[PDB]
Amino acid sequence: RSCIDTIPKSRCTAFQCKHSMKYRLSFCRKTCGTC
Ligand SMILES: [Li+]
Ligand SMILES: [Li+]
Ligand SMILES: [Li+]
Repeated sequence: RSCIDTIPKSRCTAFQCKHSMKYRLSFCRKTCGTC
């Protein structure tokens, strides 16, 4: 599986996924639902 978060997912906060492109696209692609 290629779809992963690159940081601990406890820090892949909904707060960040909603509005930070770096979270959506770099750090939290899985938890934010990009992949
Ligand atoms: Li936890
Ligand atoms: Li963070
Ligand atoms: Li924290």
